[PDB]
Amino acid sequence: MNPPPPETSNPNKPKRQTNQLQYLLRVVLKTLWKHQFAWPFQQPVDAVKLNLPDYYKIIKTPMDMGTIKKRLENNYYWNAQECIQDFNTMFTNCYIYNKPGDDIVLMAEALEKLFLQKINELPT
Ligand SMILES: CC(C)N1c2cc(Nc3nccc(-c4ccccc4)n3)ccc2N(C)C(=O)[C@H]1C
Repeated sequence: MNPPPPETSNPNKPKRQTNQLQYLLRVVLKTLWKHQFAWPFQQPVDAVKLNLPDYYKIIKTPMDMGTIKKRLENNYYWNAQECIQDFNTMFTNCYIYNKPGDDIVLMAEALEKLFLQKINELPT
C-alpha cells in the first residue's frame, strides 16, 4: 500500500542556497523537528503499519518533514516559497484526511502555529 516517497534528490533541478532557504533548514525545520508533537510528521505516513489502505487513495500529494529536510539538505529548492509550499501541503493533507478536533489535527495545528510564528519574519 505504501507508494514510493516523494523525490528528494534531483541533480537536474536548478538549485539555490538562499539566506531564506538556509534559515528554513537551520532554524525553522530544526525547531519544528524537536516539537513534542513532531513525530507523526517526521517521515511519510506508513499506511501499511497504520492499516489505513485508504490514506494514499485519498491523499495524492503526500509530504512530510523528513522529505522536506532531505530536500533542504540537497538544495532541492529554488526559493523559500517552494519549501513553504511543501510545509503547507503537509499541514493541508492532515486537515483534509482527518476531521477537526481529531488528535492528529491538534498536533498538526500546534506545529503549524509554531511554523507560522517562525516564518513571519525571514532573512533578506
Ligand atoms: C489519523 C492518523 C492515522 N494519522 C497519522 C498517524 C501517524 N502515526 C501514528 N502511529 C501510531 C498511532 C497513531 C495515532 C492513532 C490514533 C490517534 C492518533 C494517532 N499515529 C502519522 C501521521 C499521521 N497523519 C499525518 C495523518 O494524517 C493520519 C494518517
